[PDB]
Amino acid sequence: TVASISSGPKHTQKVPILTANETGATMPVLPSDSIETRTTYMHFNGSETDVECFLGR
Amino acid sequence: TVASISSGPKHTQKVPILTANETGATMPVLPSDSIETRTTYMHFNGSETDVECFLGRAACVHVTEIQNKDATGIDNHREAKLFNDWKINLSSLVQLRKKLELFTYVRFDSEYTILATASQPDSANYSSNLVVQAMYVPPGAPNPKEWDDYTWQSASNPSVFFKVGDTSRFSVPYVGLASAYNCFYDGYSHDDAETQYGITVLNHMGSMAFRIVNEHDEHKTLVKIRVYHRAKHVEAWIPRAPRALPYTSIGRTNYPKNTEPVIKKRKGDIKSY
Amino acid sequence: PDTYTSAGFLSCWYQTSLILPPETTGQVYLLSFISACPDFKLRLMKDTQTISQTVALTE
Amino acid sequence: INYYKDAASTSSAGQSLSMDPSKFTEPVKDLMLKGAPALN
Amino acid sequence: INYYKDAASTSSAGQSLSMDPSKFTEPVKDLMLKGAPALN
Amino acid sequence: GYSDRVQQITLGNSTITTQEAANAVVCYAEWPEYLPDVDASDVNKTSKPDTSVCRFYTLDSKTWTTGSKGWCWKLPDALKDMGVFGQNMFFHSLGRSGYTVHVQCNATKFHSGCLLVVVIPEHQLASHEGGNVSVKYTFTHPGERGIDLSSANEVGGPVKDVVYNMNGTLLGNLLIFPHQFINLRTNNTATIVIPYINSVPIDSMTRHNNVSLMVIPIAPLTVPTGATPSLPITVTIAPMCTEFSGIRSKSIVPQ
Amino acid sequence: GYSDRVQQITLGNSTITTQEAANAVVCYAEWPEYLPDVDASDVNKTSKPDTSVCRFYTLDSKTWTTGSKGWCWKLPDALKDMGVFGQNMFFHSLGRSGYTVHVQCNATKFHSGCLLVVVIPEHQLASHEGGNVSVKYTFTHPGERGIDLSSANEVGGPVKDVVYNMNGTLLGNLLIFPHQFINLRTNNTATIVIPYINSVPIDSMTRHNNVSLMVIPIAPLTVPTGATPSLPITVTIAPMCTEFSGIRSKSIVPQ
Amino acid sequence: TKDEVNSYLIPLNANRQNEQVFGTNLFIGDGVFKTTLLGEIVQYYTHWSGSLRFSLMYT
Ligand SMILES: Cc1cc(CCCCCOc2c(Cl)cc(C3=NCCO3)cc2Cl)on1
Repeated sequence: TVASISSGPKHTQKVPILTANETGATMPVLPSDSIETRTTYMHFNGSETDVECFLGR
Repeated sequence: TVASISSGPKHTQKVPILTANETGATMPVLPSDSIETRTTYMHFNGSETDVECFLGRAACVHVTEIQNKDATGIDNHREAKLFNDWKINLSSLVQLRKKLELFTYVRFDSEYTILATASQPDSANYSSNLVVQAMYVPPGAPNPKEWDDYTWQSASNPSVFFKVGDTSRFSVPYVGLASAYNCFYDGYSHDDAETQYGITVLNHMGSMAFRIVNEHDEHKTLVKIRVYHRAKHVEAWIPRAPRALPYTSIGRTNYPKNTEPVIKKRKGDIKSY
Repeated sequence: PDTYTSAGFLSCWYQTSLILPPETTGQVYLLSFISACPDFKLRLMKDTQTISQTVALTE
Repeated sequence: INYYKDAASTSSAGQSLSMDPSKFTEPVKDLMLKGAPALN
Repeated sequence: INYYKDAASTSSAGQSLSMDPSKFTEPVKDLMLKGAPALN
Repeated sequence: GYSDRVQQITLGNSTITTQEAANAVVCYAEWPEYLPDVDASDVNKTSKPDTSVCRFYTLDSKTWTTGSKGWCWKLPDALKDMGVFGQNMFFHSLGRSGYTVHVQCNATKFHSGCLLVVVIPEHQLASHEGGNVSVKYTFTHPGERGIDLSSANEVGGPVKDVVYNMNGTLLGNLLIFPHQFINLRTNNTATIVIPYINSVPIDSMTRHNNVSLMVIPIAPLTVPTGATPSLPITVTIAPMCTEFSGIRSKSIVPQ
Repeated sequence: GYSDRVQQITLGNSTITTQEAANAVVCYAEWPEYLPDVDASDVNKTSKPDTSVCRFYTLDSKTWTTGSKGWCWKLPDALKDMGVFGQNMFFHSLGRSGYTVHVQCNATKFHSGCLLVVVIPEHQLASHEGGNVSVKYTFTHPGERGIDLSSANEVGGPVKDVVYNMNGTLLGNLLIFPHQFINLRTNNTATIVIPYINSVPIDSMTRHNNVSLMVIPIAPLTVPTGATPSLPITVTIAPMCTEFSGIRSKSIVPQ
Repeated sequence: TKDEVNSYLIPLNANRQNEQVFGTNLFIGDGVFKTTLLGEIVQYYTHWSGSLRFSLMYT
């Protein structure tokens, strides 16, 4: 799984960082929408935040 | 496997025993390069020198003590040993320390065994049966102030309840921040001019807290806790020179002043046997 | 909060400046939100400093 | 191996490995595409 | 047989049976052959 | 006619020639390489100045005399002020690097003396005070000057006792670390290639030094009769495969 | 729903969003690119710091008032002190770069005013003295401050007369240079991409500026009634495709 | 000085130039962040890693 993909300079008409929060959504913006990133992998599953785990001790 | 091959007289232009140590290599010279040998087999694998084996037996890492007594009128439970803590560290005791410091970075799961025995140094009718409660307060967790706090509820904190005289055992994954535990660290927390130096700044994984669940009987009971640690699934990188001088502190390399010569002086000459 | 492990600072400044239309006055406000990216990992559960108690609750 | 007959007696469940934040993060009626204008 | 779910809970690991001292005993850039002269 | 003995290292816009080498050591048999994605964590693209940072900087020279105890430099500290390497260093949040170290000391066939040149990964120093006294920052960041083991104890500084490696271990066992000797009779330089060694993929270049280079006279310098009793030792070091990441405002560090 | 109007430029670790753009100009219809071998002369491998130099630096802000005559910045001068761009600049013998220039000025639908934003390749200034008086170095290297055309003549400085472009040509014809207007009623930013334009493949970054960016009020600022009579103008500029070559000691320049 | 709806509002002043609107460190488990849902959950765990999304809505 990639945690971040590689992304480079941008000069577009397509701006993912401008939104309207009045709508009630949290738009899924990522580091790679606003800086230049390199690939990295997650190495993690989110196992210990499962509700079974959270309420299970 | 052969430990030595058979080899006979030599009169060559090819001399394996002359080398240049300035290069930094240790050339792999064998008995058969300089005497006449006979075949012999190894009969041995080097099993018990594997690092998993070397670091894999339980070592005592900590001895603490708590007492069961009437807390009535005690203004500071922590201070009355109504309950104590051990700010998790493996540098306390030096037996296991020297072994670990043979490497720079080390990675392993831990298996803890906790033995608890009771003592009744002054007149008691009997020996009571107490139940110990060991809870690991992760850093950033409500620290027990009292001995029957709300913290002891440990609803999200892994805790174990066992009887005095008995032993408790469990194992923990490697909870290191990095890819491995730093046995040494030549750096600081941040670019300060007074900030501490060493690993004592890197190894901040909270502390363990013990206490006796039972209320107080008429006499007082001393319970002494011994924590044992066994590394399992060991991985070690970059060997270093063994520790020669005595240790003075958890987490610093410092040795004591006016220490004694560590190399044994000859009783005789260089020429002596 | 821990030093070695610290993450930085966040600041905000006028790039040019706020300009109100005529017939208008005073301060305007920004609302600010925080949420985690899908990137995020949390591990090693423990107890929160955010809640405590001194006696058991009754009905 | 379950040693007991009733389901309540089995150990903890196993990770949902479900995970879908959109019911919480994007409950909007008309779909919003990242990059397209929020309000048209 | 593992009785437990997590990997940390398994017993000790089993012998590397890896063993390669050359990273420590011969980290030289140009390979040295035993028997050939050290410095040419 | 290639000898182990003559060598040329060209790195960037700078070249070194030695006509009296004794092979070269590559720490742990690994050559410096950039940071692979599979090992990456920070999502930032990194900056690789290449030839402007990966060239040879020659630190100021030392003087070996019959009384010398040895000198110690820390990396990347020693280079904190060299050209653009240094700027990059103070300006990014994180950086990573390997090095080629070339230590030089020539004499004549009548001199004797032998230096140990060793690289120690994570050399945490000891306070000469004992107990749990710390070693202040400035003291472990001598810069190009390095630490002079025959200088006096100072307050907040490290201990400078040679037979204990500045940490409670014996001089004799330093040989377990990548090292090479300079024996006037054999050798005139020592060269060690250092791959990046850390427990994290990239780190801060200012709060943590990841190797100390140490040059220690072991067989005392002995000059021919009525020769001047000393020789200079020069250290030239080149960052290699350097990468910087997390650019910003420019660190301010004590002193 | 894409408009010519909203835009995002992400370059390095910095991003700009405009919700009121008027397209963008790319000088001479060419986009910045690195130096091809077929065009190369110096044999040195060049250094391409990439993301550490190719990000957006925002110069200090100006204040447009009813009396403003216009401001002038020179490149690469204006950036001579920005982060690692600047260091690289003083440390290499030669360097080359293109830029993205983003000029910002917002107001309200009651204001009026119109700025010309123009890039002039090789803008050789005139001495206000006439004859063959030269314009001293310092005067043509104002740094981030730029030149303020409504400041007074100084000695050894350039002339600051606007209807003559600081060189004997009329303001009206500046439109032959890549340019864009900021008309409060339309526009709130101007963006120009500048490819590297020179008669040599790479040059010195300190003895020669290769473009002047000029922002000139043309229709005077007119604020609504009882509004404060002024607006700030901000200039943010990002080097793009930068390459440095011939590294060494670090130039020392007048003043 | 007492919790109020007003500590959610970052004020902005018309006509200021060059100046600073707000500042904060990023200790997500403490300080401003601490009572937010993110802050509040982070506190059930010991370690965190990942990207954060900080947005500002203008009013
Ligand atoms: C190096 C190095 C390695 C370690 C070990 C760190 C210990 C990590 C935390 O370990 C524990 C966990 Cl996860 C749980 C418990 C525990 N749970 C119930 C009772 O005790 C105790 C410990 Cl020490 O320290 N320095």
